[PDB]
Amino acid sequence: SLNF
Amino acid sequence: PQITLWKRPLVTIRIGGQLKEALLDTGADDTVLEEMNLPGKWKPKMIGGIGGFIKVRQYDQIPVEICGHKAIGTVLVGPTPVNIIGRNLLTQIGCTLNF
Amino acid sequence: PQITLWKRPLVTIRIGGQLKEALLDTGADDTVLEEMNLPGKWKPKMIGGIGGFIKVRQYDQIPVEICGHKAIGTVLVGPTPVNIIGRNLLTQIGCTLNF
Repeated sequence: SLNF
Repeated sequence: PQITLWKRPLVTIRIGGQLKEALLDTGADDTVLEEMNLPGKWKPKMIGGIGGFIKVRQYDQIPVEICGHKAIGTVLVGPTPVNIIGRNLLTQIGCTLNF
Repeated sequence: PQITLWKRPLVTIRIGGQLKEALLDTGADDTVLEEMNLPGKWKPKMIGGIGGFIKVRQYDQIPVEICGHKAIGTVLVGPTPVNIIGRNLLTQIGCTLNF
């Protein structure tokens, strides 16, 4: 759940 | 449509009857929107970004219209600097990266 | 190529003679690479997004090959979990978003  | 990356890929989305501008972001797993009131029961969730982890409200099965293409999926609401449409909704509208 | 977004769009890049896996990120303005000890003059920068800000070193005119496509531009090096290929290099390899 990584949001770059 | 075909969108070039000379400017940030910002798009108008319609969510909860509201129009908003959001970033088409292939680097995001999820769609995370600025704090807004949305209908539904939401669960807290924690997500990470470049600066660390934040807590968000997770709303499921939300309808979102992105440039006229309909998506129904999870929307996270919390303290993001910008509304981002992530890969969970970009796949529903058939978006691909090409070069 | 055409990359679908069911999974994170990870691609091979070569920078400073090293091969690395990097995320094609249309949300990122600038490229930010994991800590690496590059030659060159650098300048201190802070970049932010979800979770806050991280301090990075800005190097300019760094050549990068992304899927055998050559590009050259600013690279930020800092404590990111993922190498991120941002718009400053994606525009140079002619990368586009389509739906």
